[PDB]
Amino acid sequence: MERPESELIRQSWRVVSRSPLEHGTVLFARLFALEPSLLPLFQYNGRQFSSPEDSLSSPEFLDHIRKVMLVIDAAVTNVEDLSSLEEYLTSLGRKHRAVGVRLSSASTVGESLLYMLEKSLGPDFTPATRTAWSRLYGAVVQAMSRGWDGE
Ligand code: HEM
Repeated sequence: MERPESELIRQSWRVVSRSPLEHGTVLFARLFALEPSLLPLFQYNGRQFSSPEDSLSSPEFLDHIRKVMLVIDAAVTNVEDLSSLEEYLTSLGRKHRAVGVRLSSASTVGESLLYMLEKSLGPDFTPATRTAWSRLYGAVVQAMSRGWDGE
């Protein structure tokens, strides 16, 4: 990533990273509002969530959110050279395959991330901040898709 984009990403992540579950909760609430057909993909204790709010009562799901936020934090930490996370991210792509999940829904998850950032940052969500994040998310997804497919 470019050296100005890198700083915008670090500075913007700071407030989010202080309360990662509260913020991931926004991300996932937004996700299920946009695309409730993703809700059945998250199954714990042999059961489907009926409503999006049901997910937010599941300690397994909230623990899932914490994992997501930890991986985003890792991409932020390595933003100036994401090749250091390449092999992890390819492994993450394989995992999405292993559980029977394809990644054509990646753009919606991305929009959900950007939504959470916009709401957290308010006026500090500049256009430059948005494009930095979209570029980081894209690079993450492209590494994940390598692992999902051959390689
Ligand atoms: C592309 C659309 C996506 C869908 C539909 C999706 C869905 C899922 C599902 C269903 C699981 C399994 C949950 C479980 O049984 O506990 C999972 C795991 C995971 N997802 Fe995603 N996901 C997507 C993209 C992403 C992206 C872009 C990230 C980036 C941080 C991410 C991070 C994770 C992590 C960290 C796990 C847990 C990995 C592990 O336990 O080893 N996902 N995802």
